Amino acid sequence: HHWGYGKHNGPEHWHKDFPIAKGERQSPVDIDTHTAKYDPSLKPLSVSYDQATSLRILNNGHSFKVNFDDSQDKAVLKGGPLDGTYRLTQFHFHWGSLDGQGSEHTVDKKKYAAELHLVHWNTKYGDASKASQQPDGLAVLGIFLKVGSAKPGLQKVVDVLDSIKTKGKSADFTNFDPRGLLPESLDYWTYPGSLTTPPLNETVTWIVLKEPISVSSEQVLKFRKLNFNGEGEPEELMVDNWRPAQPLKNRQIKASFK
Ligand SMILES: N=C(N)NC(=N)NCc1ccc(S(N)(=O)=O)cc1
Ligand SMILES: [Zn+2]
Repeated sequence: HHWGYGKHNGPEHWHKDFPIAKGERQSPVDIDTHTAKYDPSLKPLSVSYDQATSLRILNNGHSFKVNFDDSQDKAVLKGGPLDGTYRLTQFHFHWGSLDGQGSEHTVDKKKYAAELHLVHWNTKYGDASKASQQPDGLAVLGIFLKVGSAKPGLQKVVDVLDSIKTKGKSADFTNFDPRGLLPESLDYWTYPGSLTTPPLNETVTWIVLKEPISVSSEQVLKFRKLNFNGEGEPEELMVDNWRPAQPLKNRQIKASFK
């Protein structure tokens, strides 16, 4: 009875096996744009992805994920609210059954069709496992997806999805450039939070970009053809793999922009 997104194993059940689900620093959250405070002390974010080395793409039964070579400082996130250097290790997405839902974060209660998470770890802790347990160990760059014009830099991803339809399947996925997934503006909101799946560790500095990327209907429809189930199990489409907004509690969301 492993965690998932169904009626019997979804977000409202997670606290039983991961009690921090009811913690003080859980993610995602609703971003109230009129309560978020502009912080003139914040730096421009530095997203340095030119030397990224993608390795493989996997369906893990909860999303699909592209792993990167993080054995040296190839693709890093710096600046903004961060102190030190954060190495890109993986990206994945959350998405909906319909275009009107799918994001984890919301903006003035608005849901987007999907949300991209670029996951980074603080190099001062040496490896991602150790970093994941530290209060300033991880930084997730979150990017909203809306449906409209196609995103050309996403097409290589959606064309490989037919090869990883079911849980446990992986494929080679070298030479993918994550710069092709970024919007024009790096304006962002930031707040201290958590992983949005089990184990829900409260170890993430969230950086959520204000500007969504557009993807086509055809692109997001291909996400929805993935399966939660393994090969030779009854088919259950991988859709609505998002955690709802959690209580903000004693946190302030800061804006990088006026
Ligand atoms: N359940 C796991 N395999 N997850 C794990 N340890 N990966 C850690 C992990 C990384 C990022 C995110 S997210 N959605 O906040 O960006 C969730 C979980
Ligand atoms: Zn995520």
